[PDB]
Amino acid sequence: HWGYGKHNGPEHWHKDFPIAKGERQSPVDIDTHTAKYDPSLKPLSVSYDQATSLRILNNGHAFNVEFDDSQDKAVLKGGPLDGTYRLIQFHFHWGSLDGQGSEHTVDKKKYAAELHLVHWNTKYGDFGKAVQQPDGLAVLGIFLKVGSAKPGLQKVVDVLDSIKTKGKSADFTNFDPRGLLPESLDYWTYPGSLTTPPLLECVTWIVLKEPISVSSEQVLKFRKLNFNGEGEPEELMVDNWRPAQPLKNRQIKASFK
Ligand SMILES: [Zn+2]
Repeated sequence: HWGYGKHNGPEHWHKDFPIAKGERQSPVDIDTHTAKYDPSLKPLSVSYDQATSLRILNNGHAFNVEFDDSQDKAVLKGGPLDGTYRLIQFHFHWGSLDGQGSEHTVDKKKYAAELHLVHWNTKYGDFGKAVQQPDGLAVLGIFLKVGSAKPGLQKVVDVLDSIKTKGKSADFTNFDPRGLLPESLDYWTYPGSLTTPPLLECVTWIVLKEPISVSSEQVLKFRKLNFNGEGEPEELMVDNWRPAQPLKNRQIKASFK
């Protein structure tokens, strides 16, 4: 029964998930002045042309857009990564107000939301095995700011009414995740964790420098989702973000000067 409330939020997670206080937890603040440019980091290779979206699910903490990950259809490679990482799902974290919502921060700045495109290392055969490995996952993190609408997001926004409450799913085929990517793929990278329980320390984080813009109407629709199931007391799905964790013995690397 973890969540984001006063009684079960991030500050409580360590009681069930002691790794919450571990050595490579996420998110973190990205101090831009202290990140080191690593000229040997390769451009990212985002290969989403053959992506097969399947479904959208309200899981009680976010909504996941799920993909067919039984073949190499939508993959991430390059950058800091060795090998091939398959897209399994994406989801967002967002706030109750435009001035908060992101998990990572940049020089302590919070964005309105943050997109996580979750990928697993094919050498481990499935997602459940991958999360047990220190190089099991690669998560592409993209900040959202409120301004102009993002046309490539609208198909997501419009289905949200069909998955208002926990446990609801809807068919969500033919969605192209390339419509959520900013122009630049410049990034920061560091080793970290899942930002929700079980908080496993299996993620190579790749956080893009350039945010995408979404409209006030689009983010407002995120905030009309519910944490609860249908016929349970309505609790708006807002502020589903974990705050920055200690960096500890990690260095954040930048792909760009
Ligand atoms: Zn996430």
